[PDB]
Amino acid sequence: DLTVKMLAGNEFQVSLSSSMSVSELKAQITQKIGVHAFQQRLAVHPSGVALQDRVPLASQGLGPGSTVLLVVDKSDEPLSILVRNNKGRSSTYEVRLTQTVAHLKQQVSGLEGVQDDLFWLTFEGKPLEDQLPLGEYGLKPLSTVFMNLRLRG
Amino acid sequence: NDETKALKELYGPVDPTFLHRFYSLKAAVHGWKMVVCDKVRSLKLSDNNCYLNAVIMTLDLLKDIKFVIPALQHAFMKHKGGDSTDFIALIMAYGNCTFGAPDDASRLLHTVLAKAELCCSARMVWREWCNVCGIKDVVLQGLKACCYVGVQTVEDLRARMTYVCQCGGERHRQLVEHTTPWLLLSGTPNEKLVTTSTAPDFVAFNVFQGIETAVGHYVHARLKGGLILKFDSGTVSKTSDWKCKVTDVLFPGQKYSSD
Ligand SMILES: [Zn+2]
Repeated sequence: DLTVKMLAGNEFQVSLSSSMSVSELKAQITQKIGVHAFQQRLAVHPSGVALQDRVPLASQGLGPGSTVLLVVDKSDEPLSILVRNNKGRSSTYEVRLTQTVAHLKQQVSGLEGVQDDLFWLTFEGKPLEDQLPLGEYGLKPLSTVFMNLRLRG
Repeated sequence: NDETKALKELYGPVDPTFLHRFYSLKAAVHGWKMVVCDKVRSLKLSDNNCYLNAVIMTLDLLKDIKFVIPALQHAFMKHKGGDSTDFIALIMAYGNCTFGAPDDASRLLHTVLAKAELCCSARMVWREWCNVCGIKDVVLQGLKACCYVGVQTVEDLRARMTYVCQCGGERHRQLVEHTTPWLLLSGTPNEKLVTTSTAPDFVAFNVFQGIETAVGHYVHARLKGGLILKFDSGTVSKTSDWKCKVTDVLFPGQKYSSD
């Protein structure tokens, strides 16, 4: 049963020495404070070292008897990406990592003339989920997103 | 409040309609049956559910998966215990599927797997490079190392892929290491001639029948006993060779490196 500090400056505890995923921590943070994982900056209190990626958790922090700091990167500066369609046509879009996949789909549905729920998107082999933000998928300037028709069978 | 917190723990972050849709699907699919064919369970055809037969029979082949959403894992458990109604309604609900409406098995399959994790090891290593920006290796672990949407053969998976780099120049990435317990590749319906004189490298696949611009039909195929088994929504037949439009292809454990 940990705890995380912010700049509110208020705190709250992660109710879990369990599951343990940094990401679930993130998600725990995500659903506890409505903040997207990709904007979360974690650092062990007070050694500002900001963590490995592997498995929960220490390394350098474990048990109900420690604390970690959380700062939210509030950057959603616009960027240009590509969406390549059913026939292989890529068109540029202005986006923010903060917009949802669903929002980008509205754009694409706009420029392609296909109902937003009549197709779905992938990035580098992986499916993009509607409710999640573009930033979840490590989208970069000029990343290419693929449009797949929603078949009916 | 407490009640809202518990639903959040149970179903995770969902939209305001989710629980109503789930509970209605639960009631609506109550009559569906899972029937035993060649000693495995297949979803009996009903209300255009063939795409769910494909999805369900494919998931049943995926060893060591587990769902990170508790209601979904419980439903999954119940399904394995022979009571599939909850799991079916839940995946329809997470899939935004509508009862009696035809849908896309691959889109659903990978939507469902996005909520899952792998209870064993798996790893991809990709090499990316730009003439300007240089070289970086990208490591990927768990369930995500086991699925790919966009190609349907292992050689296409291992081929150099070209895209545009951050810097404006062209960028390349390519798989240089791969260890998995299985490998699911998915793509658009694609005509292949599948023969069993020589055992194919894959162990199962799904097939879309019909024109893709109209409402088609899904069949789930398994390679077994030197034959192709075709599970068509509750029934099964057997063939040696089959010219068909493949969608999802399931391969065995990968164990690959590139010098
Ligand atoms: Zn570059």
